[PDB]
Amino acid sequence: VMMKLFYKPGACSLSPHIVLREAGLDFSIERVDLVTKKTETGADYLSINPKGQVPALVLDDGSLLTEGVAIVQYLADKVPDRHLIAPSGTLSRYHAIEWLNFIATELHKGFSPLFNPNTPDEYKTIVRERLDKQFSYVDSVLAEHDYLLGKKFSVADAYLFTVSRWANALNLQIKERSHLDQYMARVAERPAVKAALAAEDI
Amino acid sequence: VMMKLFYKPGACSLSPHIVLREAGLDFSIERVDLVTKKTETGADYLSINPKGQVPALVLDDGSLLTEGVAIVQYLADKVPDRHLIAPSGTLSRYHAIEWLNFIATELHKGFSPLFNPNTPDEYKTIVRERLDKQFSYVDSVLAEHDYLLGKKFSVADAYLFTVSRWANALNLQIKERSHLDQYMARVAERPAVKAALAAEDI
Ligand SMILES: N[C@@H](CCC(=O)N[C@@H](CS)C(=O)NCC(=O)O)C(=O)O
Ligand SMILES: N[C@@H](CCC(=O)N[C@@H](CS)C(=O)NCC(=O)O)C(=O)O
Repeated sequence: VMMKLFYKPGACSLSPHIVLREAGLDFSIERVDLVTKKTETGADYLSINPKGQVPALVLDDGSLLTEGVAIVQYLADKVPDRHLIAPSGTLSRYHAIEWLNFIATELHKGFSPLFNPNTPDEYKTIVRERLDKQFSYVDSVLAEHDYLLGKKFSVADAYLFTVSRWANALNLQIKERSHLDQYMARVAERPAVKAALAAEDI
Repeated sequence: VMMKLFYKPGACSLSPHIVLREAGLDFSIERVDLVTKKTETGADYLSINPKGQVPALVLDDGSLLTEGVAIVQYLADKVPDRHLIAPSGTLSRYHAIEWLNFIATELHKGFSPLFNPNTPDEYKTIVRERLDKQFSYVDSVLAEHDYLLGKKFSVADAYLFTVSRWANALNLQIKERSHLDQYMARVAERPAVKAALAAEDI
């Protein structure tokens, strides 16, 4: 059975959406309303992913895989000739896992208060301040090489690109950002990235 | 030359501390003050880890590994005879990665606002309600087999055990916890876990 990605336009599921197109694998996509927990076909989303989140990926055996970090590694390992991630058993792969975790916990989850309407503006200010330093730090790494893990685009870039879009949408102040902005411009040119954004009607 | 772990007692660094002992690897440990950013020996911690957090592992080549999720996988892969995680490329490995990410992003990072005095009280209430649901979800999974990933103890259990201790220290409300509680008692009886806790003076 063909892989299916459950997504919501602009959410963190854009990351494995980009990876799927970079990978060349066959897949379909299915949009989810995150409030109603219904998919675009009317189906009950909690019946599919009990965690009620995107992304979730239906594998070719019918089983479900959740968590962006797990999904992009699963995909990249499926197409080793495309080198979307360092091979397993290498120190480089542990560094990739390191950066994937940083993005997931410090960038991605860092945004959570900003997307909750019940969050008092005084705290949002504090939260934005922390993200400033986190992205500024990322900028300092992007000063040393073209992509996050080095000279080549990787699944970690798909994830970073995705959450960096949120920073832009929320007009996040970022102290050091000249390399980050140039990087965002570079990644945005990739045909797979553009195809992902179009398919999500962005 | 042997591996060294930077840690603070009962912090998330307890997780790889446990894994090191479960793994039977030779290693030393070294404590870190998270305010002054000074190790127990004098050194500047920001020199060592610029993100200024524990855990951080010093590998044999002298290099540093950060992010607990990366550290525990590195250690597990080093001792396949101990079967502390499924081997790379297997579906079971992706489910372990999935759980590790859930623990890092949904449980671990969920605690951060609760320990921070700048968090508004009503945001803390929202966070507690979410952790109630997330731990209750974990509890329902633990009804199915002895440990988190199946019948065998794994690095995901070291991590889960570590963050669940915080739930207990805060007396967090968890609606379905009968399986979680039995699990916690079982894990706390493991010789490696006792030695970790004792070495950290807890
Ligand atoms: N730990 C999950 C977090 C996924 C996540 O936060 N998804 C958001 C979209 S950005 C979501 O689905 N929110 C809906 C909800 O939490 O109810 C992962 O890393 O994949
Ligand atoms: N993203 C890191 C988070 C690690 C972390 O938050 N460590 C805490 C201890 S529980 C810490 O060292 N805090 C000190 C600080 O933030 O300055 C990881 O997943 O390993």
